[PDB]
Amino acid sequence: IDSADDLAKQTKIEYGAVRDGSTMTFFKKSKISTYEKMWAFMSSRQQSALVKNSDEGIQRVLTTDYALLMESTSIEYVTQRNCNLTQIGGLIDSKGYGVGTPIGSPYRDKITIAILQLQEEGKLHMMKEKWWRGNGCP
Amino acid sequence: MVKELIDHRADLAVAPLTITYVREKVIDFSKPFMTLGISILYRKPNIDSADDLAKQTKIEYGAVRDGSTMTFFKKSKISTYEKMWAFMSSRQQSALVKNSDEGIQRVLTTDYALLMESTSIEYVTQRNCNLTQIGGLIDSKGYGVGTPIGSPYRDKITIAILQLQEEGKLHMMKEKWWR
Repeated sequence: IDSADDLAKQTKIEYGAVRDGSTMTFFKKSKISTYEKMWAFMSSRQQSALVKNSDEGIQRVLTTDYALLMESTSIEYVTQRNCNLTQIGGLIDSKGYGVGTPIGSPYRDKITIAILQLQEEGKLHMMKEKWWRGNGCP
Repeated sequence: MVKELIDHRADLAVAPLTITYVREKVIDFSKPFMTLGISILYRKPNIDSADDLAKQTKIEYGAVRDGSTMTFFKKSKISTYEKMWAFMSSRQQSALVKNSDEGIQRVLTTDYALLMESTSIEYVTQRNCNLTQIGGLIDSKGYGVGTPIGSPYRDKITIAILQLQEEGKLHMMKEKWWR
């Protein structure tokens, strides 16, 4: 099992994500039948396949057979901080994350030029390295 | 090609293009002389139908950018084709290749499948021995050469290529580059 399709070949391992998740947003707004049927499964029994936060979901992952869907960086960090947990499957979907800005906000230009300065100077690589550092796993 | 032919700024567009139902209303196609259809290519580590690949994504697959298979997939009503369409559209188009050579490199490095016209598949098969055409055609559709809509020269071109057709010159013509 290295993606959701062996969890589409068989469905008896209950799976879900965190409530108000962008993932489930994508599941419901996609017209792919496979991810729509994942949406159908997770909606069932009063939508108990959504969890109020990441931490209860990950600790249910430790004991119950819970296939949990989250973003990449958290998975990488938890794997670097725990070798008793190893991710399952590669990248199921790629989406970019931007900076939240009010609609009509006149602050767009200044923050845009500032982040252009950041990307041309490339300290973002340093801050990615600083916190997402790990020690691997044997 | 399509916008140039609609604007009638290019007299001819001899790039090969299949005959589909939706682009017959903007340009004139020539009568098909070679049959074609969508087919799948498999890389070997040295699938049994479209439906089988429709129920798994463990093996990466794609299509050439801006083709007819994508539009066929969106316009179909059975689960296989729309699943193909949505997987093509998802992943932010990363399962698709902008050019055919990108798909070729994908096939060479890892197990990559393409949903494209058959003669490309058997072209790669005849020019690469680590792969072979899988099964037969899934559909059949026309073939033609891009010509301006309502262009009188189109009739003369069709007559000339037909006259080439009875003599069978194009058969051995395609054969000498089938070697």
